[PDB]
Amino acid sequence: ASIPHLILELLKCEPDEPQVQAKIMAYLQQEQSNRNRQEKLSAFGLLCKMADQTLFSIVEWARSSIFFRELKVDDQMKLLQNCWSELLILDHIYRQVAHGKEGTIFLVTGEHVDYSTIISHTEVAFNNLLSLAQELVVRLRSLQFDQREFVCLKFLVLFSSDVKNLENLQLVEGVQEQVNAALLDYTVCNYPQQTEKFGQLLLRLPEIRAISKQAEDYLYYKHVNGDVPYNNLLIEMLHAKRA
Amino acid sequence: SHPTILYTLLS
Repeated sequence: ASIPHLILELLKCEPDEPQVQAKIMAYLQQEQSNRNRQEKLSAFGLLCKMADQTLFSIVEWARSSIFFRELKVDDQMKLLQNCWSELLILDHIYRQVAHGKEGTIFLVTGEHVDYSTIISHTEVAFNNLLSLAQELVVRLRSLQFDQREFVCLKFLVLFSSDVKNLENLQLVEGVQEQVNAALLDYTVCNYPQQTEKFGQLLLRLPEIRAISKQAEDYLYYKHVNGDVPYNNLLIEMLHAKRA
Repeated sequence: SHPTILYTLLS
C-alpha cells in the first residue's frame, strides 16, 4: 500500500489505545475512590498522576519494541531517561491531533476536558506549557500528521545519538538511519503534493524538546514544595540528571 | 543513580 516494511513493523509494536485508556482510567477511579475526601485531590495533581501512568505505558511500549528490545538494560535506561518527558509530550500531542477538537483536551483516559476548563483551574506557568503543546497540535493537524508518521517520531525521539556512554552506539545510530529513511520514503510517496512534510515533521522535535525542558523545570519546582503527590516513576525519571 | 523502578520495569 506504499508503506515501507520498517514502518509496518513499527506499527505492530503500538499498544491498543482503548485498552490503555481503560487501564489508566480504572487506576484513577481506584485512586480517588479510596481516600474519598481526606488527602489532596486538586486539579494539576490529577494530571501528574495520569502523566505517571502514561509513563509506565511508554516504558511498556519501548520494552516490546522491535529494535529497543535488543539493547541491554543499561542502554535502555539511558535512552529512556533521556527522552521520557519528550515521549510524554509527543504522546499527548499525537492524541489531540488524532482525537482532539476545537478547544477541548482529550486525556489519555479517553475523557475530553474543554481547553477552557483546564486553563481556569491551573496556574499560568502550566497554562503556558499546555498552550505551547497545543500550537504543535494545530501545525501537525494542518500537516496531516498520521499514525505511521507518529511511530517514526517516537523512534527518532527514543533512539537519540546524542546520548553519551551507550554500550551499543552503532545500533542506536543504525535504527536512527533506518527510521529517517523510512519516514522520508513514506511522506513523499504518500503525501507527494506536500513538498516538505518530511522537513516540517522533523522541525517539530526540537520544539517538543524545548517544551519538555520547561515542563521538567515546572514539575521540579512544584515538587520541591509538596504540590505533587508521589509518582515513583515521574519523580524518579525527573531525578536522572536534574541540573 | 542505578534507576530503581525503571530497572524493575526493564528487567
